[PDB]
Amino acid sequence: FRKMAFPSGKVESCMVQVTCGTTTLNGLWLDDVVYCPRHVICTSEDMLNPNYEDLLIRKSNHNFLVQAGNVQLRVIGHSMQNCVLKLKVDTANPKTPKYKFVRIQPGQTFSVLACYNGSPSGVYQCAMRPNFTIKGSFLNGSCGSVGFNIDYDCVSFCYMHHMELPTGVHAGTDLEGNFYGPFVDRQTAQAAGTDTTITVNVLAWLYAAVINGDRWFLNRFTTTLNDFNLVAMKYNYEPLTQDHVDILGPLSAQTGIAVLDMCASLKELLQNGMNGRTILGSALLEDEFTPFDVVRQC
Amino acid sequence: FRKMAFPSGKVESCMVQVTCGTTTLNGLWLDDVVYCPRHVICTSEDMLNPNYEDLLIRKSNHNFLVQAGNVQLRVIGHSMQNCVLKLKVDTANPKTPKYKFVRIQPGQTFSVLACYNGSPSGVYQCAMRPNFTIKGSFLNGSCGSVGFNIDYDCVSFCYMHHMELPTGVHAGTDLEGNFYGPFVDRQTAQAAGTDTTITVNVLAWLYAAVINGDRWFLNRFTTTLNDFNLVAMKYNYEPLTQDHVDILGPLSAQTGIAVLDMCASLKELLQNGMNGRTILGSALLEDEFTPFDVVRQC
Ligand SMILES: CC(C)(C)c1ccc(N(C(=O)c2c[nH]cn2)[C@@H](C(=O)NC2CCCCC2)c2cccnc2)cc1
Ligand SMILES: CC(C)(C)c1ccc(N(C(=O)c2c[nH]cn2)[C@@H](C(=O)NC2CCCCC2)c2cccnc2)cc1
Repeated sequence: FRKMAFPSGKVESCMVQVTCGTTTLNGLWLDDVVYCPRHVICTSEDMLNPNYEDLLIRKSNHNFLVQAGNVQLRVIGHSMQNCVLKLKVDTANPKTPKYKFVRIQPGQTFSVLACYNGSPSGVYQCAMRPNFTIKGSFLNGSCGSVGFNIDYDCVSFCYMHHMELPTGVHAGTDLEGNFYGPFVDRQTAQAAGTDTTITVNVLAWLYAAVINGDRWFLNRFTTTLNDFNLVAMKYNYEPLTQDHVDILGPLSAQTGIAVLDMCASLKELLQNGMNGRTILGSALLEDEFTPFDVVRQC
Repeated sequence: FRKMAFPSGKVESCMVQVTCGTTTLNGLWLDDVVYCPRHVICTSEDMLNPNYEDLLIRKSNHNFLVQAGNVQLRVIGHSMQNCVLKLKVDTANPKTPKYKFVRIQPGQTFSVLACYNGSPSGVYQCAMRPNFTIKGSFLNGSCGSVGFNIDYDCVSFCYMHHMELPTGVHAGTDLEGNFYGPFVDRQTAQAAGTDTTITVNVLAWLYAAVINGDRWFLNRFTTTLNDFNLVAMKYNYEPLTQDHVDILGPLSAQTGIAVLDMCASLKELLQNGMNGRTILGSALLEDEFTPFDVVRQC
């Protein structure tokens, strides 16, 4: 079992470089529109309290330089939607995939294509944390890199990267420019809230462990939803709902382990630890695999 | 810090499906040649002691079905190079990237594009273990998936997947068809040797931890190389060579921490464990980031 990202080719052909004045970052070119963070129009002076609609009124089309690799795209229009700048260009991207813009929930996973100067640099799998941050690997200029899922030839874009938070985690928007989490695109003392562990994903990963070789944490006992959630609360774990239990249905049937029987296993791990043992090569309880991820793998 | 794969798009465009008889697996389509494991021509009862020279002489071109997406590629010639089959096809791949074939050494990392029936499934980062196996995530029919790097526009193909070993790890060849390690493409009793931890990579990852602001595991001690190796080998670590010490020179200069001072830190980490802490988010010492990988990502 490995953390696996989607093949990124359909998204690589959409990445472009956007330059406004002295600032460069990445854009997403779909049909004849390039999408990028609206803070590309912020200058080092305006970073504390930018007035984005005033900064945008001041800009005109020729203020933006868009490059798809070596070819320059001419900007013929500009507008803002929430925290995303939309640049209308003269040429439709001839490699535009089938795609949707989707907004995901905390606990859901996606692939991130990390880019710099419009050039794809790496791909990795991420999860939206309960506190709405991303534990990404992003350096300066990574803004505009996107997160996505693929469903049989359709790319569902869910994340555009905007900024780094002081604890080293990352904050961004959906592709309609709505932030995930209580964050703003300005220079501020904002910080990630206290995070929690994604319980349904840890259970999915324990099922993944059983499907492979690892069975030492199983036991004869079961628990109740109410009893387990009291322990989840103590250990900073998200509450487990009936809808989570239903989503884990297929894995419960495939193994001989009912969800609340597995909760009995997880309850034990949360207090007594792992007693030196390892689960799928990890000394920690892994929470960035969804139930679907465990089934798409395996 | 994430295990980051290379963007897979250049390789996705080269994956095809190869069928011989009742067996289907993946091939790699570069220019007018499809490369695939020669065991595609093995039959269900050939599997213990096939004579591949005798199996191949009995095939004609039309016994190979090659499919690139929905298009059938016509095989016009075939040839065997060590353990890879080279199928000459009627059409050059119009999306062939700049590429090279490279044989790697243990400790080296690469991205794997897992494919089934010629269609890519996921991408993840991998490493060649000291025992010449791969701890991959491969299912039945993954044979012919390739491992690659892409430093500066050129795809370096370094691994083609052939088989699973009894411990669940994986064996394969370079793109000239020479196996990594002492494995053969036969159904046998073969098993991977005792594996070791890749010491030079653990040290690189500790340097990455310092670069990203974590110093808690450092100590006031140094060590000689020979004393380090005498201790580390008692934890099943690979010996560290003067070559490895030279290789770590740039990370030592960037962080100001002498290589043998980091070795003293590692000795203490092996002695004490983590004591509840993590390093770059891991509760184990990570050994599948090379010194090159750390410089790439940091
Ligand atoms: C204008 C605004 C909103 C204040 C801003 C400023 C800088 C950036 N950062 C660009 O690297 C960058 C590149 N081009 C434009 N910005 C980085 C970033 O977030 N530092 C934050 C640190 C202080 C508080 C606000 C910004 C960054 C680093 C690593 C990974 N991700 C992003 C993002 C947003
Ligand atoms: C003919 C030969 C060399 C013995 C062989 C037979 C089967 C396969 N395996 C194919 O899946 C497969 C082969 N051709 C199409 N698919 C699987 C495989 O290695 N089983 C081994 C089981 C023990 C005995 C040797 C083979 C496989 C590969 C990767 C990940 N999980 C399962 C590989 C090689």
